[PDB]
Amino acid sequence: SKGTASFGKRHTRIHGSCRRCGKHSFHLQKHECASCGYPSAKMRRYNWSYKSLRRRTQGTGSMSHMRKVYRAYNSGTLKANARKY
Amino acid sequence: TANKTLSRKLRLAKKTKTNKNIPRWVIAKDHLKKTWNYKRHHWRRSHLKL
Amino acid sequence: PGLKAKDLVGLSQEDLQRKLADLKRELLSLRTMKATAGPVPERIARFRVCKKDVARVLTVINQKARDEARAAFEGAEHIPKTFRPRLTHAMRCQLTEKQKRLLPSKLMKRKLQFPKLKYAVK
Amino acid sequence: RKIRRRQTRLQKAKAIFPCPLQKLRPSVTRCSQKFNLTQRIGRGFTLRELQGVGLSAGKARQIGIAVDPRRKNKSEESVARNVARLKEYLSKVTIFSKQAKPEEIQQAIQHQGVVMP
Amino acid sequence: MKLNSAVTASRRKCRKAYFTANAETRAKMMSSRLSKELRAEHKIKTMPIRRGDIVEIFTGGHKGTGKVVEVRRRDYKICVEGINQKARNPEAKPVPYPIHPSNCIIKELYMNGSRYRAIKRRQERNAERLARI
RNA sequence: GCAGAGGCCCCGGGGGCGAAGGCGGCGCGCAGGCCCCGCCGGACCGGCCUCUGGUGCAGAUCUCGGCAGCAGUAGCCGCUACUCCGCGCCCCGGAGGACUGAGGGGGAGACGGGUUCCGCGGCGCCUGCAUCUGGCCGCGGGUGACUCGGGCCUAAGCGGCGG
RNA sequence: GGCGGGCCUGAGGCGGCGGGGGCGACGGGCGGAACUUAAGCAUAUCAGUACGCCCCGGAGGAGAAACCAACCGGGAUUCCCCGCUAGCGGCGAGCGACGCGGGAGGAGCCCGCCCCGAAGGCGCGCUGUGGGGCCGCGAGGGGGCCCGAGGGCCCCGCCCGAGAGGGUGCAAGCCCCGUACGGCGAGUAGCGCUGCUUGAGCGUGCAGCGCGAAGGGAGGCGCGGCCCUUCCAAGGCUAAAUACGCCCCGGGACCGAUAGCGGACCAAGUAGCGCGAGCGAACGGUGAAAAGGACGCCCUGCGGCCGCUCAAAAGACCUGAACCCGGCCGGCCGCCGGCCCGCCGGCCCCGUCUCGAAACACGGACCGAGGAG
RNA sequence: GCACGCCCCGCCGGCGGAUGCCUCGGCCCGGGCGGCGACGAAGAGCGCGGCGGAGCGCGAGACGCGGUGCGGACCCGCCCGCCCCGAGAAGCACCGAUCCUCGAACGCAGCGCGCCCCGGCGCCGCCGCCUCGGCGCCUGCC
Repeated sequence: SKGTASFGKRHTRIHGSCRRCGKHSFHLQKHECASCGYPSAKMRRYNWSYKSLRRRTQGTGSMSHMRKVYRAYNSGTLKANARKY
Repeated sequence: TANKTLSRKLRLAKKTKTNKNIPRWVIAKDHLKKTWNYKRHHWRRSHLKL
Repeated sequence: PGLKAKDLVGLSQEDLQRKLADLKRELLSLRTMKATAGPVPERIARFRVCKKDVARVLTVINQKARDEARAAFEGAEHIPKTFRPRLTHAMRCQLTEKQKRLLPSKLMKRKLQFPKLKYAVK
Repeated sequence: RKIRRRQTRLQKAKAIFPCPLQKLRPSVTRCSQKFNLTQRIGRGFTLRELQGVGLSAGKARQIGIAVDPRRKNKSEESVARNVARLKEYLSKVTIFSKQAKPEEIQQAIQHQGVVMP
Repeated sequence: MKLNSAVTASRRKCRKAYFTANAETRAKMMSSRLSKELRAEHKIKTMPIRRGDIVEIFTGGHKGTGKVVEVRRRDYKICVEGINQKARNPEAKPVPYPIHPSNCIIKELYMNGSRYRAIKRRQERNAERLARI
């Protein structure tokens, strides 16, 4: 009754996929991502779990723009800066 | 489920497309030796989006 | 190999759009042939090449358009952001060296009054 | 750290080859009864000390002499000892003009360490 | 000793560099000593091995002279025509025995045109060194 | 005794003429232990002096990994049930006998699963017996809307609002 | 009264320009614990810490004295060395600076006021603008024996500005790559009361509210007086030395796959688990070379047997321990002692607290690895 | 009795993965760096390879495209594509573009709906500009 029979009544999705972080953590009733923090502008990052910070952080993904810019500064962005300055 | 959303239908679709074994030619090209996708899932045992 | 980019550069943009339409229709019929010939794969090394070819015509069509547009806004205040020096957000929001080294009139006079002098002590 | 600080000094010395790395600083009686007799380097020469050698605050800064206007002279003896230090330094220093003849600058010889320790 | 600190003596870094080297580095590492006559004609001790370069194997078993049919850059090995593993079946088509290029001396070089240009570049840099800088 | 460091090992320590490790047998030491021989093994390893320590296990309801005796033991006890013959499988077909018994072991939706759907082939896995079976495995397909539902309206509610 | 105009406040739209969000460090600003210690526990301690929030930058903050001192005086700031005690504290447990002195590093200035006014940064502004790294060559070794193969032996050589290192079929300065050598100043200060804070004690810094100056501040025991020494708050700027992750490079008396990161494995924050926040593995090694198994014999077939490749199956893989088990051969058996060896004699189950354990006290099936001054 | 169970005089076979040996990985310690974003970041989702699952890398120009300077034969299977004093494989360094959906995330939602000309359409500042409000301070006229 408390467990197996009541587990039989489990047929609804409390959470859904987040638009910002694509995890099954968007609460559908309250409309808040438990992990992403969406709909907030800022991301939900807490220093009590450093493991959570490590799972989604800068460098986990492609870093396509930052990698390009870093190499260019080590090549010909610094020169373009001095030309503008 | 019969009344699925489009967004949900497209995420589930990728799972069916990526539920494929390593191509035999790719094992020959990469000399993989280990021969199993592992990311493969079974509808009864898997709990996608859970 | 496929279409050489240098040969494409010599063509006008009307000539190049015609070539692009022919290459997209060719891609459509190669995709058709790959679907129709499902049991046996034929390698179809024209398919790969014409995909690249389409990209190499599109690269030449954009290069001519960007260069032409850049000269319409050359020497004009407020050019489009695509034609702006790349820099970075921090650099584009920073003081120029002249503005960093601007000195008040009384400080500037003092610097001129006392110039730096090379001196040696023994 | 020792290597990095040395490298910084060597690069600065190169940037102003004839100019010594350290500015001329005054002899100051160490503070307190415990260190009264002993003397040490201070921040800068007082304007009265630089009035005795006949200099001006700006002129002194160009010949590499540190100037402190906060420093009040206190005893007359302090003015005399520091004025003598300025006289010795002014004779020692050589000012190069004519923009920069390479030979005179090349033969200048950089001073190393506190000037007039 | 090595006076440049930037070069690494660490076995792990040096082993990794050999295993993961770029194809241009792999090709330079895959080089063989030129024969006395080739050394006199081209004025260079060794050349990177290519395909079509007759080589004499002078080291272990499978010692023979033949052209290089194939180069396995991934394995740092080359296949020499004539040098093959013993076949159980006479009918079976021969499988080549791979030979490291250090284990061979290049009797003849596929001249090409780029190879003339690359020998010339090395001969000119070698001569600046032989003039004692 | 262990693991590393600095030296030594008289022509520059011992090694594919066989290192470490493993196994059986000696010998030596009061003993920790050491040494040799044979066999397996297949590339490294020490004695001595000085130095350093994450340095020695039978226990901790010790951690982790293997695995024994129990033991071919306990069990495979719901929903009435199968039988004959035929390529003969619990497959399939025909024929008998049944059962779920229209708040069905019937035919459909909502949700939840997410390809389980269908055809062809297959049994390596799973189908707690078996399989020629299948929800399993491989391959190739499959969901068509002016009229149905979303969309749209508002409900409980929730978000928004100079502030 | 009614309309036009200026000024003053606002409203809509357009254009140019900026802002927002990210990063497990360092940095600034705030809000803020408790476990703990005090052998209890309230003050205290932890701790001006975790954590929450906000905000920059390559550093940041700080900073050119309303400073320190009491001298035969110094002289912005930051950082390092030393004093670790002056003090504070149920004066209990604890806590706690600084000035000297030695260093690294050095660098100074501006505005308001004030004078002139538009000379200006000119649609504004007289409610005051303006002036006072890449690139590149690169030395020198043969013979015999033997090995599956030398990088092994044994004779002889040679190159070292190179005997760092890596690779190559066994231990290579001379086989290869490299290495050494190159080139291109007012609602303020203060005070009264209150809260927080500090080592700061009749008050260290702060803040609320009430009240509020003029020559004012400080001098480490308050108050009133008189000196003296030293400075100028209530506005702003500033390099340097200092700190530090991601990442990149180098090194190590470091770890060696139950270790070292959770993660050495072509796909680790992966597979998997939890409604979710979050949790979170296991898994290295054939050989020199895939040469990954010739052929024949059989089998309904499955599969087996011969052998094949190889140095060797090393056959899905290096070595291959213990526990545990099957074949075959030998015995009938625990330990200690004696002897030809199955008889005689002796022998309770260890570890552990305990006065005392074989205990009907507790932990322990077994074995391997890990495991604690 | 035998078998069993023990022991082991040896000799093999199994099951396990210990022990050695290595090791493109960690872990400390120094340097260097300090380079993100409305010109759309970090992150996320779907795609993209002839044969293509994962990982990487790209983005409808997609397992890439161009330009320059290097390099000089390959391209992990099957292919086909090069091959040659240049004709140009792998590799390498910059630089120029492309860049779907979501995201600070920007017409509005989150996958459905507008308005509007043909440019598009978010918010908050700052500086100008244009339009106009007030029985704020007045003023002039008739």
